[PDB]
Amino acid sequence: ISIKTPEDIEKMRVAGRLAAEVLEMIEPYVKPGVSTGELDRICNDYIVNEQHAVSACLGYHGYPKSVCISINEVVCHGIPDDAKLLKDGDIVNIDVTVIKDGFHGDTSKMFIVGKPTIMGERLCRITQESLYLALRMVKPGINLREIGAAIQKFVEAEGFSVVREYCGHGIGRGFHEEPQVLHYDSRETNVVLKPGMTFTIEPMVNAGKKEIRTMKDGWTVKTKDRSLSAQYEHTIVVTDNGCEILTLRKDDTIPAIISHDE
Ligand SMILES: COC(=O)CNC(=O)[C@H](C)NC(=O)[C@@H](O)[C@H](N)c1ccc(C(F)(F)F)cc1
Ligand SMILES: [Co+2]
Ligand SMILES: [Co+2]
Ligand code: NA
Repeated sequence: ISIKTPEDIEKMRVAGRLAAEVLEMIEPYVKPGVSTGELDRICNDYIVNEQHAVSACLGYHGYPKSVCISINEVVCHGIPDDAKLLKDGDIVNIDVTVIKDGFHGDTSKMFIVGKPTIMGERLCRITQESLYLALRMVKPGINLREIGAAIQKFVEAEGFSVVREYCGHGIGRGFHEEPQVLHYDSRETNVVLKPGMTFTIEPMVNAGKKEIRTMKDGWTVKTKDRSLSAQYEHTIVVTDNGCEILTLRKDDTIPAIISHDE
């Protein structure tokens, strides 16, 4: 597994901040009646013309848009569409990845449009809380297995399920690098964290059953039972005594630097 230098890590601070700032920028546009196609153009224009960066998703394995915008029962990889309008009660993930100065920053959050439904709000909250509990566990010497097991235990106790596919991932000069960061317990996982590892945690949580389905368009992933699904993602670096969140936003309610030292 690659170990980032202080120079590499500073570049990941910059890229992570940019990816966060896309999400802070787009918020006032996420309203009933807006199209997801429009949101994607606003994001790409900002990334290119203001941040002077590029979207990692655009063209990636042929993907036609710059961000992924996933609504309701869509689990991930929702394709921005000029005809797809947001409406009251929708839960919406926007997942951003930018490359700046050769390094990637990858982050997503949920937006609830108009008046929340109670179940949508709870699903989003439990999903963020599962990410936060995982972030609290990251420090050198901990095994990724312990973190995946903990996300799953927490989510399942709420009556929700964890998507097994699409895991978190190492990240740096490459969009996806070792390790795989599973959001569930597996005997295969034996990665003892070391300072300078950079990776994402990005749990997808379904209100219903865990199983998923890819649509005929070749991209869009939905819950098999058409239950709601939510995701949040941060890029982090492991430090000598904990971690540092590289994609933190003003609306996050966890500190950027988490220290396990007395
Ligand atoms: C088996 O299919 C896969 O795992 C393809 N990879 C992913 O979906 C990975 C896990 N997704 C991520 O890392 C996301 O956080 C990331 N922002 C992203 C989102 C979409 C894509 C896509 F490939 F669809 F363009 C690639 C990467
Ligand atoms: Co992402
Ligand atoms: Co990712
Ligand atoms: Na969803």
